Amino acid sequence: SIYLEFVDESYKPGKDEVIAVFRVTPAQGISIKDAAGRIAAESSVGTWTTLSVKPSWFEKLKAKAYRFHDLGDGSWLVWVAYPVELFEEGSIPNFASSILGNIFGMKAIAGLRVEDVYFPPSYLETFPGPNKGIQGVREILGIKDRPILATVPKPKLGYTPEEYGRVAYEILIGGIDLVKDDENFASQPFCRFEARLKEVMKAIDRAEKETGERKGYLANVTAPIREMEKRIKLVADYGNKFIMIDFLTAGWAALQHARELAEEYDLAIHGHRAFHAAFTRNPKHGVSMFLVAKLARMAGVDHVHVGTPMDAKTREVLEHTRIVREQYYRPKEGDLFHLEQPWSNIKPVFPVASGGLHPGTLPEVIRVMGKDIIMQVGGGVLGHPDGPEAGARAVRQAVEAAMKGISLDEYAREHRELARALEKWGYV
Amino acid sequence: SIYLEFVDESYKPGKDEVIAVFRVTPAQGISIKDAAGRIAAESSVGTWTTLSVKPSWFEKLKAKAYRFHDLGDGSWLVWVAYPVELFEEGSIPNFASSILGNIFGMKAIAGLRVEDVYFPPSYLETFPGPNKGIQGVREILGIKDRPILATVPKPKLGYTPEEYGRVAYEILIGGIDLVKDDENFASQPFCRFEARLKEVMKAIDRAEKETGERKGYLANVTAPIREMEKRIKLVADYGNKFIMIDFLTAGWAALQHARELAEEYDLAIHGHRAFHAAFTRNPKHGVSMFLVAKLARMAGVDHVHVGTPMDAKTREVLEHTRIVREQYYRPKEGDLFHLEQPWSNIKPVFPVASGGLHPGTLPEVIRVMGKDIIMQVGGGVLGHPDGPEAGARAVRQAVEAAMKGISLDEYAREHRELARALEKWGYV
Ligand SMILES: [Ca+2]
Ligand SMILES: [Ca+2]
Repeated sequence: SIYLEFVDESYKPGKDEVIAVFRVTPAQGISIKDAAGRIAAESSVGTWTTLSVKPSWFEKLKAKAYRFHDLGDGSWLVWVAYPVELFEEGSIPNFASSILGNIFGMKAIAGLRVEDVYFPPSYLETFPGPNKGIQGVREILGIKDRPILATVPKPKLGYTPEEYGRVAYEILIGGIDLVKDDENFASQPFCRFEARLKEVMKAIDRAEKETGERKGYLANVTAPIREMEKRIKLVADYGNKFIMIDFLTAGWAALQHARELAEEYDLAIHGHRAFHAAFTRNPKHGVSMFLVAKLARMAGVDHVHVGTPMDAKTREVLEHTRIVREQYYRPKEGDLFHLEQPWSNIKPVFPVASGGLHPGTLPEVIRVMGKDIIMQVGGGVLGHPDGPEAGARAVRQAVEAAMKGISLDEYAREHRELARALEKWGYV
Repeated sequence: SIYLEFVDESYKPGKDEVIAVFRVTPAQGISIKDAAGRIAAESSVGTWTTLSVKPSWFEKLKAKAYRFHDLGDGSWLVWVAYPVELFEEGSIPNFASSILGNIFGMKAIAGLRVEDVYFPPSYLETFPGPNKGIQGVREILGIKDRPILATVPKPKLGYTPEEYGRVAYEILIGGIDLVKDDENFASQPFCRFEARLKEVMKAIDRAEKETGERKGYLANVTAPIREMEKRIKLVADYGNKFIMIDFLTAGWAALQHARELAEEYDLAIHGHRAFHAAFTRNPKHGVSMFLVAKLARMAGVDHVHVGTPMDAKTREVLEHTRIVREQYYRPKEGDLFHLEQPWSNIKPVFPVASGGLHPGTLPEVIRVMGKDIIMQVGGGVLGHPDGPEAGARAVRQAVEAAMKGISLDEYAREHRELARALEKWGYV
């Protein structure tokens, strides 16, 4: 009832307020209006009973639930408007402590999903966004139009530095553009970061000299802050242009710090989203992957995985790619789960596609997700009957057929490596 | 079927392997053994089809599901043993990328909850643990035996530095030991960190000089890394002994970095767990708060909130307090959801109790949770009919009755401030 003060369905936020859309399942006995005012109060200025010193900014900073949509299943969409003065400039941690913070554990709530957040220009521009973006990564690699290709070794762990370096050579030499560490590679004793990086950067130099094509390494710098700082400088000192960071397990502050060092050292960042599915799977509680991707783009990844691609989940993968690549995102008519979002001064991000992609499947992914993607094509490459070099060539020929508008069956007659890819795995 | 290679119910891990216990709900059509081998493979060395360079460490690094317990509801407990060479020394991010990483989003899994992880001594000792612990915080405050008391201002936001400083004075002057920022206080423009800290540290100096009692400020340094570093030094330069960090919204690497600066500057750390309920609420998917508390103690908080306290949730709050305070945690007989854990070389943590605590309720919380706690007693203090000074005195008298073994009704006859606390709120 003190919480009615935070609800106002006659309010109209301007374009200059932060807007959150929540999917709210009130606990038993709690009305949606009650739950919504508690969410608005807890994620902004709290409450007071008696005032022993005036807070001159309380009514100014207060958030308002101004709009309700009954989903007919026990949950509601609630829009909450937030004054921008609630948030510290350029700080993802402070944003998350408000809108992604205690509200998830309140007793009045049986489920709370944060679906999307609209950031106004004055707040959005306090964040750097990607250092390089799609166009800067294409320029690093010299790849004008086609999708870029990446491969993680198999197995993901178990190689000494010497062994890992020979594995990378075969991958790059046949046409893959980026060799990628897996998410749990860091600097374990069996393969320390520096000794591993030397062996891969020697493999890159050979492959560039023989192919004529630039190559890069998505080196995993996930680490406590001081160790990450050293590893980012070692990557830079070896002439590599990319770092990878597990931004949910190292954390948002680590990602924003890596983004500052990327500025200093002229690097691109691959953001790995490991841990996201602990809280992005349940449609009734947690954070949508859509919003995690939007925050990753603000914080400054240049690449981010959007999940796997007609049905509801494919529709949402398509919304993920739109929110990370577009300069002006607009929800389709009647879609209440996302908000309109201009991205003035924030470069687009490369969506990463992955999930058992073989040469046969690549044209359809490119037609559906567009050419501005990174495809991770591990199984298709390392599992080719003629070895990984031929495997990377098959993927490149498959991509070539898609760029040239040629049927795969037709292309796979003057192209040996691809021919056996279609033989072995077909159109999966 | 390649995944049978990671299951072995005849295996007996030594005391020197990391052990995880997962609650696994296989997807439709997937057997538990299949799901369990996929979890073990994905959280360790992955798989391979053909080998183009030998991984000399694959079979050595491989994790094994060695034990199954059917919960009779569609989910199983699965124990997985992990060689310690999988993990980078002292790195919570690398640990999380393995055991808290991609396994949550695998298609074979309909739910995956990480219930607990046993850390062997050789791995556990690569982490610093608390800088101060219970005993070091008691020595900072000069509080030998009783619970320590903390208060967050109301409202949690809206005060200028000048206004916030007068609010803190009244809190400390009447007997509260620690004034605490709320989780979303950082350095917003209406109340910047430095100007706020000056006003509170002047309030502390007055209160210590008038009461004779040491006081402290849990200053929220949650921020991008460079801003946090400056704020931790400003806290230290002003002679304050505490920092607070939202360790899930700033992230694990930020917490471990704050722990190194606390070493340098001789500070204690209050860890705020905002965001945890996005993934610790669902018993079928996510991470138990028990394990989050264990990782917080390893990473080095000195205080951590354990959630609110006979039934199942109270039992678990009691297990939370045991895992953060004990030197040798042992599950009760037949409890399969937790593992035995020695804490050699890791100081105990102060559990924090909170949740509408009034003077009437305090003795029961102290009898149930023990004297080695921090109680957050905001409403009881700021809402006292005679003002917050009297409110802090009522809480202290209530604590005094509990230490002295005196009934509250009896104590509240020669103690005015408390008398009205029992009048107003009673025994809630
Ligand atoms: Ca990825
Ligand atoms: Ca707390």
